[PDB]
Amino acid sequence: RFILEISGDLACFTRSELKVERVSYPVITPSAARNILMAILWKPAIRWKVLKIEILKPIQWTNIRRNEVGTKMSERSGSLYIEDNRQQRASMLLKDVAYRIHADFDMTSEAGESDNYVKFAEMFKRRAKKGQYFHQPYLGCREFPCDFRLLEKAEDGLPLEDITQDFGFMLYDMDFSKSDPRDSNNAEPMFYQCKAVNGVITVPP
RNA sequence: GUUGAAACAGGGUCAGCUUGCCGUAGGUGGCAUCGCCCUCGUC
Repeated sequence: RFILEISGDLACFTRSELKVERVSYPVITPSAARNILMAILWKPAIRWKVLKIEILKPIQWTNIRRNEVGTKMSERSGSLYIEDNRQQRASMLLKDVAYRIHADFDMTSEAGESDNYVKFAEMFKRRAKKGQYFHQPYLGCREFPCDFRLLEKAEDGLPLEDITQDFGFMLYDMDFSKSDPRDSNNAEPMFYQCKAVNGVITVPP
């Protein structure tokens, strides 16, 4: 288990419902929490698994309308001209977040030869303490960086001390099981937070 | 290296135009510097 300690000035774990008008999930999504732990280290042998988020700064919001673009980019049309494809996505962002994601991982079917769980474990451990990553972890949106740390047990004060808000059914981790290589056909599994007692435990599927 | 990506607040718009702080009003009226005091005493 790794008690990595994602933190950042802003964060947007955009609720699936309020995607066009981004309203962040009140805490780190276990998908966004996990994909962060793939940004620091991943390989198609490691399969990350968030075991317990722990909120470390209170759920505080700042709305940010960004002139986002409306349409994907495409081989077909060789430019956007944003002023033609403009959209103004509001973003109820999570200001001053922090999350100590108690996450571990497993070995996939394609673990390869060097399937050593300890190898990837210490690889990620060195990456996180050193600060290395494949990708500066995205707090839900890459516009938001995860000023992370690989805590050992506990090195920050979690604010939802007494029993606190149950954020309801949050996106857990989009189901890339039916997908071929590179996540084509997925689905969304979702979870009762369970509550936020003081740091939400997640459910392994 | 399979997992939210890409994304503007843009582009720009004199707060201007202009309008007496004025007209006008005694500082007056009035009040003793007074009352008084050997330059002496003397060589």
